[PDB]
Amino acid sequence: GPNICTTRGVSSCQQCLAVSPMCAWCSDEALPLGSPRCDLKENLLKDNCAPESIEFPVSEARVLEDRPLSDKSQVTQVSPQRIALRLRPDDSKNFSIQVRQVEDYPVDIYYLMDLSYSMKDDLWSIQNLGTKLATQMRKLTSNLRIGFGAFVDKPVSPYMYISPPEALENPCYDMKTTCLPMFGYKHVLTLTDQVTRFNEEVKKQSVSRNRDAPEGGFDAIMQATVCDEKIGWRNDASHLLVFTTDAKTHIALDGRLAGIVQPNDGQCHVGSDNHYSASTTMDYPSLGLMTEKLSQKNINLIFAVTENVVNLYQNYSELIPGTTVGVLSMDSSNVLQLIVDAYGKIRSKVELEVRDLPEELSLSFNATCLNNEVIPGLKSCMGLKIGDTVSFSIEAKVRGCPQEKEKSFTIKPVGFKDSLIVQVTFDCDCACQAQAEPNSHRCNNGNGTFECGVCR
Amino acid sequence: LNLDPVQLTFYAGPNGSQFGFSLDFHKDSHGRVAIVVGAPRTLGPSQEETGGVFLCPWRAEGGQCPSLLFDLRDETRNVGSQTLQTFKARQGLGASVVSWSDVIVACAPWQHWNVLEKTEEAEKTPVGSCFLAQPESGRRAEYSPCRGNTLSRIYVENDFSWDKRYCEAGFSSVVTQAGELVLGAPGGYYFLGLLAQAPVADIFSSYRPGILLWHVSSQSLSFDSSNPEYFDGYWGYSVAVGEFDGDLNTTEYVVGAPTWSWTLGAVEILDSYYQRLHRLRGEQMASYFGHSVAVTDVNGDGRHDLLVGAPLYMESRADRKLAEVGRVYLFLQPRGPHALGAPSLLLTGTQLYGRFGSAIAPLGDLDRDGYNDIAVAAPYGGPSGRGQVLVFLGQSEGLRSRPSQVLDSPFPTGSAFGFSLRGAVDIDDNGYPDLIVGAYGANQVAVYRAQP
Amino acid sequence: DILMTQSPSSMSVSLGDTVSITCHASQGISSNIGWLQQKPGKSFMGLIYYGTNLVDGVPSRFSGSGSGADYSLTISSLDSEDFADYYCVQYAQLPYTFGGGTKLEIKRADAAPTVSIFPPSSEQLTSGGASVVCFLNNFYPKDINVKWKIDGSERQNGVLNSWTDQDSKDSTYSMSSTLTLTKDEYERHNSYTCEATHKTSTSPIVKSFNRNEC
Amino acid sequence: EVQLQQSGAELVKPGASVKLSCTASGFNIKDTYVHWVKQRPEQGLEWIGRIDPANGYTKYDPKFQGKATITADTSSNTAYLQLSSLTSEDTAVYYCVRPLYDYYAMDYWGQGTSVTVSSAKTTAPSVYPLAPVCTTGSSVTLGCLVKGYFPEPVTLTWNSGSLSSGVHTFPAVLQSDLYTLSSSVTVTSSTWPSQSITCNVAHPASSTKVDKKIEPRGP
Ligand SMILES: *[C@@H]1O[C@H](CO)[C@@H](O[C@@H]2O[C@H](CO)[C@@H](O[C@@H]3O[C@H](CO[C@H]4O[C@H](CO[C@H]5O[C@H](CO)[C@@H](O)[C@H](O)[C@@H]5O)[C@@H](O)[C@H](O[C@H]5O[C@H](CO)[C@@H](O)[C@H](O)[C@@H]5O)[C@@H]4O)[C@@H](O)[C@H](O[C@H]4O[C@H](CO)[C@@H](O)[C@H](O)[C@@H]4O)[C@@H]3O)[C@H](O)[C@H]2NC(C)=O)[C@H](O)[C@H]1NC(C)=O
Ligand SMILES: *[C@@H]1O[C@H](CO)[C@@H](O[C@@H]2O[C@H](CO)[C@@H](O[C@@H]3O[C@H](CO[C@H]4O[C@H](CO)[C@@H](O)[C@H](O)[C@@H]4O)[C@@H](O)[C@H](O[C@H]4O[C@H](CO)[C@@H](O)[C@H](O)[C@@H]4O)[C@@H]3O)[C@H](O)[C@H]2NC(C)=O)[C@H](O)[C@H]1NC(C)=O
Ligand SMILES: *[C@@H]1O[C@H](CO)[C@@H](O)[C@H](O)[C@H]1NC(C)=O
Ligand SMILES: *[C@@H]1O[C@H](CO)[C@@H](O)[C@H](O)[C@H]1NC(C)=O
Ligand SMILES: *[C@@H]1O[C@H](CO)[C@@H](O)[C@H](O)[C@H]1NC(C)=O
Ligand SMILES: C[As](C)(=O)[O-]
Ligand SMILES: [Ca+2]
Ligand SMILES: [Ca+2]
Ligand SMILES: [Ca+2]
Ligand SMILES: [Ca+2]
Ligand SMILES: [Ca+2]
Ligand SMILES: [Ca+2]
Ligand SMILES: [Mg+2]
Repeated sequence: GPNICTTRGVSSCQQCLAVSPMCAWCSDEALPLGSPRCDLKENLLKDNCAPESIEFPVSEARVLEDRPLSDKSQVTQVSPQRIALRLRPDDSKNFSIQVRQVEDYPVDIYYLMDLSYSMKDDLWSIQNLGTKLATQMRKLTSNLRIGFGAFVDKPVSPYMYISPPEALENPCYDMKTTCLPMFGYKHVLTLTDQVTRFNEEVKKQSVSRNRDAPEGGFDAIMQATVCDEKIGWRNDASHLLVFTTDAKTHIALDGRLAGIVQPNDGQCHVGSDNHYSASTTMDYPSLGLMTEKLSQKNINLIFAVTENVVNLYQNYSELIPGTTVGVLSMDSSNVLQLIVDAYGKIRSKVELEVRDLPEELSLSFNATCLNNEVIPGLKSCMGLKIGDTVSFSIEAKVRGCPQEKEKSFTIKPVGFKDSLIVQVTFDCDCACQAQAEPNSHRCNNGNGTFECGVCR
Repeated sequence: LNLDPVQLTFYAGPNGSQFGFSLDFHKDSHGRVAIVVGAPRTLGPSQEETGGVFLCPWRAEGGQCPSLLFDLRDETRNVGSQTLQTFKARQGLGASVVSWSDVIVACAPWQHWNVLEKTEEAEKTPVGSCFLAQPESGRRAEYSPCRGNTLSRIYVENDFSWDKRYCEAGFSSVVTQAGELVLGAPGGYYFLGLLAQAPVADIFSSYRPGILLWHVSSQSLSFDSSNPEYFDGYWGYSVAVGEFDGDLNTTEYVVGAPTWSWTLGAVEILDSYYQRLHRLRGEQMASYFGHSVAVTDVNGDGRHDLLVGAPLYMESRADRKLAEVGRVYLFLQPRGPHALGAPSLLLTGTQLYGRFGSAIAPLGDLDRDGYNDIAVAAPYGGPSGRGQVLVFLGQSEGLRSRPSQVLDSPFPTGSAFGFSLRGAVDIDDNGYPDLIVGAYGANQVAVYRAQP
Repeated sequence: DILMTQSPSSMSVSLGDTVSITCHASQGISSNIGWLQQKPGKSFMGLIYYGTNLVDGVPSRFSGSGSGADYSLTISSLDSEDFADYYCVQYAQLPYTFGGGTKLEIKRADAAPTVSIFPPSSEQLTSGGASVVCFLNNFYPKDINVKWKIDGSERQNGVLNSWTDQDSKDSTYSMSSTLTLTKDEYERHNSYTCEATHKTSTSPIVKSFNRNEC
Repeated sequence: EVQLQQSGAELVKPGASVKLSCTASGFNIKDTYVHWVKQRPEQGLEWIGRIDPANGYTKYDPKFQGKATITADTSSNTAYLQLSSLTSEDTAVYYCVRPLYDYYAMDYWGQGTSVTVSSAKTTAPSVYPLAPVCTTGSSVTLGCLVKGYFPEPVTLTWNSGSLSSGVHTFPAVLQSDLYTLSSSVTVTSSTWPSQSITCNVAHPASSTKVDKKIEPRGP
């Protein structure tokens, strides 16, 4: 029979709104004293209360900043950017948010350059491949970071020429020409977004010389994988290690020909000078240990080798699962495709988080993901590509009426700079409270004030 | 079945000397068994690493050993308008040791060599060298078949044919019963690898000090090849002898080429003229198939069987995953004019990175049941990774898959326990053959005795 | 080239003696020296290599010594078969160079020659030549000088001399000397003389004939 | 048993060439360096050069550069020495040599090959008996003069070899491109002229055998 509005004290307009969202106060002084002033709006209109005199706040959402989502400086990935919520006591209101992956995915490419003498005729090819990697993948993703290192082999007899004395600083001495001193592995340029600089240093590189065809590139692969801070791989980024050579490679247990018997420890031994310091004292790594560290550091090995050894490295690739092989040549297309393809396989997620939500407010979400199905109570979508958009419906409920009256919180996707700032106002009073009329007039018993047709 | 793991004997060398890198039993004229131990990083008398060799007499309590003395002074000879030079620094004397009759042959595979002639040179390179010693007489001799006097330029003009400059002679070694020393030289012929053989008696009778380049007229070296399957194959990384062609008058050689054919690896059975009788191909690239080779008759039919080790073999596991554990392959010899076939048994290691099959030792008949037995080493095997040696007993059907006994390393991490092994010799004369295990990382050797 | 100077060029020694041959290089050859033996009318046999090492089969009584530029070969207790020529050779540098040789010779008492003079035979004189032959036989030591005189005047050109090796039996030496001149001139002179000079006498042994006289 | 078997004696003409050979017996020629050495009575031993038959590489004393060419053939296990533009100085005995153990040593020698450079034609010897001059002592010496023959050798005996003691047969000597040789025999006076002493000279090259009875000189 009776409702919660009428049967709960309700002395004032303010207390009326505090009871429930469905309550409405009648300010009409022409209403008889039998009729209740705090009731449902249907009951007041039905009981001859003047429609103009009914106080019935409606909660709302206003899009304040609504810049559109970007396509392909600013880059808008969340829309709208700012909403204004006006809530009444115990009430709620809902609003929409759209999120889109616009910004390009982060990719690290570290480039290993075989700079042994056999690569003299292939030097242009590896300089071209290096710079086309840097340049073309920069077009593909603005969050590219690229760096490089070089290797020859373990600088120890019999791999190294150790006579005459002049041959140490100039391995090409007996050919009456000049090349650089032999070395195991040199880290040269840490992963950087400075592409022009990467290309410059790559073009400065020249060859050295050693005695035996198989080289020490696997030492470089190991240190390139396990030297986290030196190489500079990022945590939430795709990791590609591109390896160049024109020859066979040394493998674990070869080192015994240089009298090296200590097995590879799989630890970083590239300190301040950027040389692999264990080169002359530690054996080449086994495939299994390479595989382990690659998997552990989440690095994808790409062998970029010349045609004469593709079959060799294709076969090693099968023993190191996940590794791929591309042909190093004067043309850079083959190898670049492997990287583009790897980038194409990247997928991301939109996972909303709320910061600075008041004690009083509570949110509920509905996620509409790529499947175009409202998964209720869900606030994250997965499997997005660049350009994909997902959508969430958020509902905010205030607990009662807080004395703060103006709070704000943020809804932000994890990993996105963009956010929705929601500004909440609490509308607990009535418009007729502004028309206070300080003097009693009607009460005249030291009560004072007369608002919305009522005494104290 | 019965090697005593409690009652061990430990022999110790100097810190950092790699005492135990190689070892063998040596028997004197009287018949007393001792243990030859190689220690390739022993400091010489001038504090520079030269390697060294120790002769240990049998004691239950073990201990230190006397140094079998060798000449560690470099030599120079100006002869025939050239300058011959030897360099014994970091040469790794005792990287291999082998005994035959009253002779010990200890090799230095990284001994370097050069020949200067005006402004030209052969190039300072590791030809390797073997030092021969006859303990009960004091006689010393050397053998260094890869030394040449050809200048650098001539090799270049002849496309590096017959280039023996990087041989590392004595990297591996074995001696036949008749007294032919056979040396593995895996750096031979620009890293193809070669074998050099010569009678021990002839090495002694043709050697004089200070000559440096001399002829051993009865010597016989293997051949160079232009076949790319052999390039960088390290043919001679391991060597061994046996009877594999029915004719008892001849001796066959088994050679390890662990990186043969683009790291597929191979072992070959050859006649003593170095003609191939059979080739055994590796199973998996980079497995180092041919790191070790062992010849012994395990199934009791009087025909030598072959065992090959691939210590970096990766086993397949759940979800397309590979796991480096090592493998040993048993090849039984059939009857008649029939070659070695597919393996009769595969023994695979269990511990990751264990390097099972790093060494394989014939033990002789360890339990005297009629069938010869073997020991296989996993130098970084066992739950802890400290190293392990596993005994497999012979039977009519070949070998057992299940080891009869497992020997855990008594030394700490990094000892390489099992990296070298030797058996088939009764050191304490109890009638049962015993096992010596090297742990070069700990600079020690452990002796296990067999019991009734 | 390295000059190998060997000493002595000859020695007169006896069975059972210990003797040394020395060899001086023109520079240091650091034991890169060989010693060689050549027996009468035979080829060479190697004795020593690299200064001191006996070639296989060589008797222990041979031994080498020395260093730098000065070397010696010592034979201890000479056997009859050791009377031969000996040479050093160096192989420190190319070209390889040899010493001049040392000849071991049997020592014995001095002996004067038996000189015999022979005029031209009748057959030769019919043919138009004329040779006067003189034999100086079984003398010791080996050094000797022959002088020809036709009618007292010394005749020099057209003389051929030949010496035998040391005799197998009496260890002496012999020499033949033939003066050949034209029959024309031969028949123009009466007196023909061969004079032997040898350490066994201060004055020479003179043998003569007067053409056509019996 | 190592043994170097050289080719036979050579009689050759000035300005021509000759090729001596040295065949390995009991070993392979490629086993070691093979050297060639010249010997002459007066000038001594001279090293000519060497070959490494394994690869053909050679070394020569500048004195013989252009005259001497050393070669080898591992199929026939033989080393060779060829001398062009033969002169009288090339008349010598030639040896091939190899080491025992020491790469650089000179230990095993061939038997020697004799080379004679000459323009002379084959000429038979004149043989002249040498009887003594006109009193008698206790011993008598007789003689035989062999003149103007080419080439060497001749064999000379007395009484067909019966008289061997007391004989001195001197080495041949060259004069004007032909050789001359002499021989003396001494006996007791009672032996001669009472018993017949005859000189026997043979020259295989000219197929000549001459006997000369030593007769006492007349009035
Ligand atoms: C996330 O998405 C979900 C899904 O859209 C959405 O959920 C809605 O939430 C609102 C409130 O926020 C609900 O509104 C309430 O509805 C109550 C009665 O609903 C009944 O009738 C619905 C209509 O029925 C007809 O049509 C449907 C579809 O065409 C048909 O199936 C029927 O047969 C019939 O013809 C019906 O959809 C609804 O069914 C849902 O609920 C039942 C019961 O739990 C469930 O079993 C069903 O499976 C289904 O989920 C139900 O049968 C109504 O009484 C209520 O009013 C009272 O409360 C409000 C205040 O809360 C007062 O104003 C009022 O005075 C009453 O006291 C209110 O109107 C709406 O029904 C939900 N819809 C669904 C489908 O669940 C969320 O809003 C989304 N969240 C965000 C953050 O965006
Ligand atoms: C990378 O890895 C590949 C694949 O393992 C290697 O290529 C194989 O090489 C093996 C040798 O190890 C080859 O083996 C030979 O196979 C022949 C039959 O193969 C037929 O089928 C393939 C397709 O699968 C055809 O392409 C091919 O043309 C053939 O028609 C046999 O006839 C051979 O037998 C002979 O040799 C063996 C010893 O090897 C003897 O036992 C036999 O008696 C006989 O003499 C042989 O078995 C094989 O053909 C190759 N496979 C493929 C698919 O190409 C690469 O070599 C390796 N590359 C590097 C650089 O490591
Ligand atoms: C919010 O909920 C209301 C219920 O009044 C519904 O009609 C409307 O479609 C929803 N709007 C959004 C933006 O979620
Ligand atoms: C080896 O070195 C260790 C310290 O690293 C030391 O304790 C020990 O004494 C050394 N061993 C010997 C035998 O000196
Ligand atoms: C082995 O064979 C060789 C030649 O074929 C022969 O000389 C030798 O005597 C043989 N040995 C035996 C024991 O029959
Ligand atoms: C072995 As190289 C010619 O690449 O230095
Ligand atoms: Ca190249
Ligand atoms: Ca190399
Ligand atoms: Ca046989
Ligand atoms: Ca068997
Ligand atoms: Ca047994
Ligand atoms: Ca025992
Ligand atoms: Mg290279």
